[PDB]
Amino acid sequence: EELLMSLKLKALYPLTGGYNRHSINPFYEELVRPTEIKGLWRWWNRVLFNTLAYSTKGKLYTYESIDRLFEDVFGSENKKSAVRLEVITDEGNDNRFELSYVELDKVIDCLRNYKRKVSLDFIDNTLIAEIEGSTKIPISFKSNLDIDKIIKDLVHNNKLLSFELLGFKSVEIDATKISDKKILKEILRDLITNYLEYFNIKQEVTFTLNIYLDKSREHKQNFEDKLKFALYSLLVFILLGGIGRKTSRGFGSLSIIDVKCYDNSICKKIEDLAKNFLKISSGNELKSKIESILDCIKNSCIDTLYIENNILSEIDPKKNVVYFINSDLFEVKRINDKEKVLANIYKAVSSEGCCIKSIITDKYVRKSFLIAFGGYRKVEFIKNYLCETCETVSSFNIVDFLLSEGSFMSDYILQYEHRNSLLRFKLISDNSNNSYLIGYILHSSYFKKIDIKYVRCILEKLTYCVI
Amino acid sequence: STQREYVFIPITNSITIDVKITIGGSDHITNIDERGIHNVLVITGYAVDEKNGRLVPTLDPCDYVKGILVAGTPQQAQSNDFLTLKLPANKLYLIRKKGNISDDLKIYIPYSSPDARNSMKTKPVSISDDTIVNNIIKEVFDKIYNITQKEKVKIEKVKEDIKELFSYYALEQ
Amino acid sequence: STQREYVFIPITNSITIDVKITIGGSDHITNIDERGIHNVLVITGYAVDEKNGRLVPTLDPCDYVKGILVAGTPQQAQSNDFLTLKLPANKLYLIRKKGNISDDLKIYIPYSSPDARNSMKTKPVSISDDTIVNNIIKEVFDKIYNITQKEKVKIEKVKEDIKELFSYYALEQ
Amino acid sequence: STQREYVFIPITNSITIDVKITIGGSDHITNIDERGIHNVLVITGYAVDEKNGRLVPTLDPCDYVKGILVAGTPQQAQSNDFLTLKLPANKLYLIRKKGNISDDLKIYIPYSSPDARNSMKTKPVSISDDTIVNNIIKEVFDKIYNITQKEKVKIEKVKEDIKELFSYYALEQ
Amino acid sequence: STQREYVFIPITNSITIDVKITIGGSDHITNIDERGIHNVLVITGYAVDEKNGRLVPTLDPCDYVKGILVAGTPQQAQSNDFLTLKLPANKLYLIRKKGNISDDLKIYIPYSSPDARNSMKTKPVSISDDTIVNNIIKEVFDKIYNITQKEKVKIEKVKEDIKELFSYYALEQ
Amino acid sequence: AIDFLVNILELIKEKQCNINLFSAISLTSIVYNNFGEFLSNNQSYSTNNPLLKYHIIILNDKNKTKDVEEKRNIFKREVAELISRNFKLDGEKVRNYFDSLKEVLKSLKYTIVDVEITTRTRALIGVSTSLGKLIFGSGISFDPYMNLPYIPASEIKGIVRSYIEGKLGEQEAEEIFGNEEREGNVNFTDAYPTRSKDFLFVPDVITPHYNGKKSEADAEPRPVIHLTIAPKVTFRFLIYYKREDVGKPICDSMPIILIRGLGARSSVGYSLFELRKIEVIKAA
Repeated sequence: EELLMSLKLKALYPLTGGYNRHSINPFYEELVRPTEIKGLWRWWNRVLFNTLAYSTKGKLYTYESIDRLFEDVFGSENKKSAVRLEVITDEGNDNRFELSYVELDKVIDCLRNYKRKVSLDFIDNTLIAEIEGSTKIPISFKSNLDIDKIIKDLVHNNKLLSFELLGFKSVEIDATKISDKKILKEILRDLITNYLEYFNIKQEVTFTLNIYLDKSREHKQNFEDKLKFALYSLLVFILLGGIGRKTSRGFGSLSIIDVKCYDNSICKKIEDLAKNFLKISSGNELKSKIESILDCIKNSCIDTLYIENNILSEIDPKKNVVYFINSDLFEVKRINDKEKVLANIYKAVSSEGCCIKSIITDKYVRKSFLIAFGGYRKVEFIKNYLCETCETVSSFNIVDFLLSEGSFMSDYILQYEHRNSLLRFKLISDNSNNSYLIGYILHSSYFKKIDIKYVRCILEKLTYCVI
Repeated sequence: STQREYVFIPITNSITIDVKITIGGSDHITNIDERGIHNVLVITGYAVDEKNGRLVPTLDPCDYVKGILVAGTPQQAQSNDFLTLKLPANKLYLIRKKGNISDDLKIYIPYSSPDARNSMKTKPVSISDDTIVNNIIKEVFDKIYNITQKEKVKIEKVKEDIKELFSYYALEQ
Repeated sequence: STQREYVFIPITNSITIDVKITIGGSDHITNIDERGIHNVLVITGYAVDEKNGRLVPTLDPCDYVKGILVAGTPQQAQSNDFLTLKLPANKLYLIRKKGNISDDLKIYIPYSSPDARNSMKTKPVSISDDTIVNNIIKEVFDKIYNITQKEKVKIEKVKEDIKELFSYYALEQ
Repeated sequence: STQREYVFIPITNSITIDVKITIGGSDHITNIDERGIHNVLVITGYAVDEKNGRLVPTLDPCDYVKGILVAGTPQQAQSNDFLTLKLPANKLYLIRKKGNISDDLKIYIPYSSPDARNSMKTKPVSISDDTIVNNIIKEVFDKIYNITQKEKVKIEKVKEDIKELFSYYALEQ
Repeated sequence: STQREYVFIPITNSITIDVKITIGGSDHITNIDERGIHNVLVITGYAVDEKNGRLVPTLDPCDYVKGILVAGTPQQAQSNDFLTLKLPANKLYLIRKKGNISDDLKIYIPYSSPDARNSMKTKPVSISDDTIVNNIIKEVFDKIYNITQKEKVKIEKVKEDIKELFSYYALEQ
Repeated sequence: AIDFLVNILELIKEKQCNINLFSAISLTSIVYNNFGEFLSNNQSYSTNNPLLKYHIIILNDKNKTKDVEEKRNIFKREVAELISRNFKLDGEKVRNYFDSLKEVLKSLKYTIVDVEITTRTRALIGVSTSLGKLIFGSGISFDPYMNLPYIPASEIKGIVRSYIEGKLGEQEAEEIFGNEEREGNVNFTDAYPTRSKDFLFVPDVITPHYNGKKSEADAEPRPVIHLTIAPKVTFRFLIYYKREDVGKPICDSMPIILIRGLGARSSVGYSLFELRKIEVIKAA
């Protein structure tokens, strides 16, 4: 085993998490999880492979088949991975979260024999334990967590961060039977810690991702072109996605800083496409480079040399959903400052978001556009815009939808809580104090067939309005 | 410049004659909108001097009382014993906010001085005794709210949830 | 049709006079109701030539300027420097749309010519330094909508969201 | 350095002749590599009519028109009815960029009257009717390249890439 | 670039006159940062001396020397009989890795004669005899690092962990 | 007796590091797997058992079942945190064990190599072994009589041999580690932790979304709380042998094989170690 490559990267406002959905816990701090990098690499590899296999053959393969194919580099239950990931960072020493003291002996007395809610809130750098039963108390505390006002108002202004905070700030407490004080101290300190750790949100997180290669898995039949496709998908991932949660909304976005390689015979073109991003002049140049690298997979002097194997399996479009890149819905815009961008992305994906009530300007139509794209919505007509066989005014026709009759795609689009957002957003930079939002829309294998540049009009109206 | 007026809501029988703002000017910050009761004010840290119902300043961050908010100065022959103050009109610790604020108002508080005569013992006594929930229909909102009993059929809710909505701390001297 | 035209909003000292008819009746499309500017008509593929204030056509959709709608006429001694066009009522590009419009458009934009000798470069210019924006209200947001402070109290929301939403690019010459 | 010209690729006839110097220094921005058409440029916001169709400024960001580039002056019976401008060459939305640039190229893009008489119309349009291809690929490329029809053994590829790589919006009025 | 000085940690007085620029720059590699020593370099196949004490090449992979890694030169009187070398900053065996080294390095380890006269009979020896620890503490960590007895008071932990962290194989011949 | 059970978390937190962690977790698992029953007015009515805290809190009212399930998820996380903070490492018994064992081996005329290694990343040794398996699903290789996690000598020998036959062929290995016709010439002891920084165990999670899935229409995260070995924990083991030959291949093998994994999930950088110290005591 020896080093394959090493990618000095950088994450922008990442929201990681382990065993407690925060990036910090009483025992260690973990900003970048190599497990998440591996998983997102594999997911982007499947997306990219379906992109290629649908361009060149108009066919789509199940995820199980694709990673069964890539077993010889990514590994499975039958074979150990050949790529060993790493994540190194500054301050990789002891950096846990300690809550030295918290003065809450009073709110306890306010919670005697009362069935009452206890909400938390930062109120002008002072946190308040707002008891819903008409009470507020300025709790005091000390912690090695130095939360700056920048982070506090980043969470307050971003209407999506303030939404995923509804589950780290509030505890219902029933002391009506009886309640000791030493037990409410424990409950409230748990609440305080779950709230405080939510604000460990760093920025400019910079980490060196190493890749080691199992030499013993040398070229058996197609190891080399598989591994090369895998490195290309690693590039695609680093360029379109991010680590952590809410990467479909800009957070955790990644940015190349330096890519030193150590085996050119595997990595030459990869390092080249990487170093092309070390400095980007302006918007459309970056757009051109994104397109050049998206289609270097499809139409350059090498595209594939292994799809001619029958390990794969075609999707059953009545059963399966698969994502893939369209390589034409990739509007880019420069932003000049990143926090307000993230604060505004909520306007671009909210039903009553003032940046969408301007682009579509219709009820029951924004709703359909946001139920089809934009991840799982909570639906309370509209499906008339979501049929398979019915009036196509705005083409949001799902493959196997049928009126007043549920099928697999029907439940999946309306009631399936874990459904990524096709409309995604990326914030990149190139070490020269310039940054370009990248908006795009992955193509799902449940869209019958969409009107591409109509949705592209929508997308560019978004990326121009969302700034 | 513009004013408001906090009207107590204890269980006592002392609502009809303490003020002279039966209409306000033309509005009501606290208003019912057939969903329930909305936008009532909580003043914590101040216990109730029950007789001549007014709030005594306490240091306890845990002593709270509930009431409505309107605009005025009471009785036209008062404000020699109150606490009137002007504020950003957002330091209001309101609940059930189903309205709006003029971004700036002044508030008179019905205030009773401490009168340090002994150790104090405030007592949480949630409002009850539905004879009181009916005389706070008679004496309170049949007069303060010329909209009460004349617009909604939903008086039963604005009489039954009152048990939950309001409370106070009686010191009981 | 209802004839109109377009004005920009930079930090620039060039916003003196570019219109004769300001009302043309009692209708505008960029109406205001306690939410700041509505129906901001956005154009892209252009920049501003703020010194000699005019919109210079470059050919990159990264560049753009966002101004408002004025229903009238720019000195009628134009077309030596402007662009006129009628639209089918949704070839526009709004910000915080209010509703449907009157099927007809006529907008004149302050335009400039290339003078292509210098390698002109576009740069982002954000509305900042709310002192100059106080002057902006004093010069380009008092007389055009004088109904403000006579129908709207929210003369603060306007400067806040001008600070936030109105941004543009320039030529740096 | 030298100056380029931008030539639209529409369906119908506005294409009599638009070149005088089609040699440049050594070769043009657009090129062929027996793989496709590189350095294709697309213009947004400006549409093109089929009757004397030069790029006319519309108001929609979603309105776009494509076309390629060659270095030289158009037929020198002209140069009062286009857009002549030097852009820093990082300001053009190219398609399939092959290589480098040369620091503020100059462009010739044709211009047409805004047509302030009638409302703008627009319907998307791409190429079809293969003789359209077999005409445009020789009325220009042969007029452009000295190596076309010299190494041309990929003509089927380099036309079925035009099949999709070009599109625009015709007014059709 | 950043040329490094590997000053191994022996028990004799060979760390007095060996360097010219012991200052380096803003970054060393071996650290003392409120946790103990960091990024200590371990080498194998080499055994120090103690009379003109430097590394002599040997091929027993059980021989090994540890030391510090700081930016410097070999006194400019040597590097004619030393080991200068350039490593890609991942083929260096750093015990107690804190961060990452800077993608390439220039190391000067003292490389004495192979001693073809005698025979190699390497003998393992560690660091003890607390005064032999403290004197080289005053000689190395006080000089190279502005940290010690200026940034730290608790370097007694360093005293008690150098006597075990560092060791080597030597000859005493 | 059930009273040993409903009072076992108190025991973990008060008897910390002096309780039998194997039996402790085994008995805790009974509470964990009968949570809904141990909460129905069977908290032993004490005040320092974590079990009535799950009677103060309300997480749902439209479902007692969901109430119990969310409380149980919280309780699993809290058990992980309890074990990790309370069960610390006291490595004096291990230092004595290894010193005495090394003296025994010096008597038997072996040549001992005492190796000290340090965890750099949260390690996972024995992830399929039973410890916390009945709560977490994962486990740690735990010696219930030293009351510690340990690295088996078989695992270390297998990894060293895999490397040696990697870079010296499949024959010099069998020359050193023997085969079905010769005994090996190198002996390995288990490795035990002798000194940590703050913690010995540490909670962690793993949340497969797509592993073993067909499409996006069946994707779902399933988060797996478990325990790992904290960073900066120092293990030590011995290596003894009678011939002087095998001293050479093991020495140079030690620093190299450690920087790459020594446990589970090395592929995503978990069981990465660090040669802290090596030392060779020759006998005769």
